[PDB]
Amino acid sequence: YTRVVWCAVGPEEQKKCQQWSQQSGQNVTCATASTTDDCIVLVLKGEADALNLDGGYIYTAGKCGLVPVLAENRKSSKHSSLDCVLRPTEGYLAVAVVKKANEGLTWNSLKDKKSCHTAVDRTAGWNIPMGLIVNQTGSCAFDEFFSQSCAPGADPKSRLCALCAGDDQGLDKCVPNSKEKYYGYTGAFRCLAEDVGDVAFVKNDTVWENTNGESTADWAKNLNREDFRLLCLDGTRKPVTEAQSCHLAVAPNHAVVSRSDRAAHVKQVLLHQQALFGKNGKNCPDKFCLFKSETKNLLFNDNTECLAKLGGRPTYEEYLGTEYVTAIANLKKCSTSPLLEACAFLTR
Amino acid sequence: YTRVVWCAVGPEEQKKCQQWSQQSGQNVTCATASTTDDCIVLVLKGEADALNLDGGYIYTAGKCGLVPVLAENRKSSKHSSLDCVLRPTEGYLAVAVVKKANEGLTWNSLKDKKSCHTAVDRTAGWNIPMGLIVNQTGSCAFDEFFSQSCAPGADPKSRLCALCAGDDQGLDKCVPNSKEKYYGYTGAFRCLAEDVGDVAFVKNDTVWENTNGESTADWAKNLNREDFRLLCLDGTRKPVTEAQSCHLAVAPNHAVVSRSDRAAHVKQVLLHQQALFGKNGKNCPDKFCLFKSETKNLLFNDNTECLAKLGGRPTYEEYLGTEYVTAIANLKKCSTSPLLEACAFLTR
Ligand SMILES: *[C@@H]1O[C@H](CO)[C@@H](O[C@@H]2O[C@H](CO)[C@@H](O[C@@H]3O[C@H](CO)[C@@H](O[C@H]4O[C@H](CO)[C@@H](O)[C@H](O)[C@@H]4O)[C@H](O)[C@@H]3O)[C@H](O)[C@H]2NC(C)=O)[C@H](O)[C@H]1NC(C)=O
Ligand SMILES: *[C@@H]1O[C@H](CO)[C@@H](O[C@@H]2O[C@H](CO)[C@@H](O[C@@H]3O[C@H](CO)[C@@H](O[C@H]4O[C@H](CO)[C@@H](O)[C@H](O)[C@@H]4O)[C@H](O)[C@@H]3O)[C@H](O)[C@H]2NC(C)=O)[C@H](O)[C@H]1NC(C)=O
Ligand SMILES: *[C@@H]1O[C@H](CO)[C@@H](O[C@@H]2O[C@H](CO)[C@@H](O[C@@H]3O[C@H](CO)[C@@H](O)[C@H](O)[C@@H]3O)[C@H](O)[C@H]2NC(C)=O)[C@H](O)[C@H]1NC(C)=O
Ligand SMILES: *[C@@H]1O[C@H](CO)[C@@H](O[C@@H]2O[C@H](CO)[C@@H](O)[C@H](O)[C@H]2NC(C)=O)[C@H](O)[C@H]1NC(C)=O
Ligand SMILES: *[C@@H]1O[C@H](CO)[C@@H](O[C@@H]2O[C@H](CO)[C@@H](O)[C@H](O)[C@H]2NC(C)=O)[C@H](O)[C@H]1NC(C)=O
Ligand SMILES: *[C@@H]1O[C@H](CO)[C@@H](O)[C@H](O)[C@H]1NC(C)=O
Ligand SMILES: [Fe+3]
Ligand SMILES: [Fe+3]
Repeated sequence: YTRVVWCAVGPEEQKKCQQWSQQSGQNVTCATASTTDDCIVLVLKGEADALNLDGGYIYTAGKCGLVPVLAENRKSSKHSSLDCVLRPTEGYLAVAVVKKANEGLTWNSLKDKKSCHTAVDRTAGWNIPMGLIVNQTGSCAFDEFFSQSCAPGADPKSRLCALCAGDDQGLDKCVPNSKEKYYGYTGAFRCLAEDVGDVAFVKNDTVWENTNGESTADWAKNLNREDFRLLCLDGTRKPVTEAQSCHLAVAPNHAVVSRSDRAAHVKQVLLHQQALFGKNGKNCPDKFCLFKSETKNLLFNDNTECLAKLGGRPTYEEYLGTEYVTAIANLKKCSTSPLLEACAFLTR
Repeated sequence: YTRVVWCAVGPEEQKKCQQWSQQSGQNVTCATASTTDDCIVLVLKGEADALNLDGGYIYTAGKCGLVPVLAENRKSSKHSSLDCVLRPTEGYLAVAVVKKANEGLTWNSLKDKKSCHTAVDRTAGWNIPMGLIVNQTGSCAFDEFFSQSCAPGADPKSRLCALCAGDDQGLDKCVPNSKEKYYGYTGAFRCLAEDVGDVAFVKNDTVWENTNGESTADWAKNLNREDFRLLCLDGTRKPVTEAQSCHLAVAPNHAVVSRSDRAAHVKQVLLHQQALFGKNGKNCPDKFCLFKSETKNLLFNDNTECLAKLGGRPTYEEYLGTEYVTAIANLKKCSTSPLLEACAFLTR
């Protein structure tokens, strides 16, 4: 057991995994399934060793006995002195992004509006918002709070899989991988911009990245900041600029996970794989780059500087937080999750 | 589905039930209907899980398959050597309460007088008084025996909904919930106290708690118990102290009801929810008090110390008792209820 078996979600992520694998020298190899939940099943079964996961999926991974290995990190505003791999992890800002166009659409007016979702179970997309809606209404009927929505991974027939478009042909509509046109940070934000939904549930960084021609993608070229406002909890409406005083909650950074045994191994292999193929990687852009996927945030986020280390070797709880673990657990009192049911039965 | 969905009757029972979610972390959640019957419907459909019911509605919900789960229990009139939750439930005193000023008024002369009732189909407001009024005049014209009434739950465009005042702008008159000024125990007394009625059919407890400024409520502040008399079945009057000797019947205490498939889950969550927020609450009144209402008697009665366990999985017949059931049966021979007909076949 020297090779590291990486699970890729969907085919777009599989192509990038191939390259990584060829170029690594079989040092890192590929497994693939259609969803993140599926891939977390591969790691359990041991048809794979590791993948990078949104907090959301980490809770799940975490309940199923998997542990975090490295956390993504990105451009800070402090000590350039400290090495990226030792630079402390910041944690991203989950926001509800609307258009200034949409008059009188505050947080409290979201009732029966249209919504764009990264995916079900994800932090910014789903846990932070649906957490705060579900609690406030003291109702588990989140499935009925928005008139219509795009949350891939939700029931394809249901009204959360209304606005979801699919791929090139409109096949495999509302599947939680990149094949879905409105999937992920980017796909949800395209959704708000193309005016399919009144609000998007993505992160601060997503907005900037896809506004003011900071994006080669056709749909994001023209877009400008002032045509997008942030809903604050208290009820106010503020510009994307003021995300510090107008954000729903603080997200823990997309970590990598594995089984316990394979953690230390996976740690070493990755620290070396990123030294080779990272942003400041000898063989980047010489042969292949791991943190570049064509604004498709494949395997890792594109805004990822490196993968920093985890102080005190922490539990899924310790990493995510006691606050956000409480939030998820409550929201999850409202749903049945087969994966999370099975793991409970077979990690008692 | 860990969450327990409380069914809350009307928008004052909603505000308290909503909070209960927030301080229980969605361990408990809200559904709402206008009326108690509509709520019994939501528990049937499974759109909610449970609510607390006067024995009256427990007959209704029973006929429709719901089972009882936990009785209400108040401060004992014996030695509380046992824990409240194990202390036997004592019953409560259903009584005719007249003003003293109105001499010449007795039980024997109630005919053609105005009447106030908790609500239609309840135990103190209806099932005992009207069940006896029909008992003695050998006539099923309870719709006629009083000149007018307030009896929220009756036909809005009838005489039993004549005296009912509704809310603030007096809308939704006679709607059987706390938004109707003379709804329930409280309202039946406030009815008799604002002399819109010659009699009010409430329970012994109701008088002491609203007389001699044992209530901060403006109408109940300057009310004195010596301006009130209890009609017995001999034909005599008597003062609020002779209740044990001058009462119509002994009502079985308010219980929680749910589907048979959710009972043990509902109970577990409650027993512990009452431990956190009950009378001896870890968080009562730190965070939220389950047996204390901003208005009055919301979700539960405020005289509730704890919710007691029952005997061995009792049916609606067992918990109400073969007596109070045959008396209800005989009063319902004279008038049909939609929810009782629609369910008639489940018991037959
Ligand atoms: C919302 O998301 C955005 C990210 O997607 C955030 O905007 C970015 O802010 C970062 C802050 O780190 C910007 O990084 C810049 O990159 C330079 C690297 O060369 C930095 O260093 C320079 O400045 C000083 C010199 O004065 C020295 O440190 C050094 O010598 C160097 O020259 C810059 O200082 C700067 O940080 C990044 O460009 C921004 N991205 C975009 C697209 O504008 C934004 O903060 C997020 N908002 C919140 C509230 O979190
Ligand atoms: C009719 O209506 C009234 C309800 O509104 C009833 O009046 C209440 O009755 C009780 C007494 O039966 C009153 O409280 C009592 O106060 C005692 C101390 O002052 C309590 O403590 C004692 O009991 C136990 C003993 O084991 C211990 O806890 C303790 O050591 C102590 O000895 C009593 O337990 C008891 O609560 C109550 O204040 C009255 N309420 C009001 C608002 O006045 C009345 O009984 C009803 N009558 C009938 C027949 O139904
Ligand atoms: C909401 O409901 C849950 C019950 O579903 C409550 O917390 C859970 O229940 C008990 C507390 O009564 C906890 O168990 C206790 O912890 C120790 C240590 O493991 C255990 O050995 C004992 O059996 C003990 O009873 C349990 O840990 C806890 N479960 C989880 C997953 O946290 C909770 O109190 C309720 N919250 C509210 C706000 O009502
Ligand atoms: C990972 O792949 C690399 C080659 O791509 C291997 O790295 C070499 O390891 C040896 C001995 O362990 C070192 O002395 C060399 O410095 C490395 N070679 C180069 C060119 O850097 C490594 O063996 C592989 N590891 C695993 C676990 O598969
Ligand atoms: C569920 O939401 C409610 C508010 O809708 C949260 O409770 C409020 O938080 C404030 C903050 O100090 C507290 O003072 C009050 O208890 C609540 N507000 C009001 C108006 O009562 C509650 O904390 C939320 N639950 C979680 C897990 O965050
Ligand atoms: C009414 O009287 C009949 C007997 O004539 C009896 O079966 C029933 O229990 C009585 N109901 C009440 C409320 O007294
Ligand atoms: Fe995320
Ligand atoms: Fe009652």
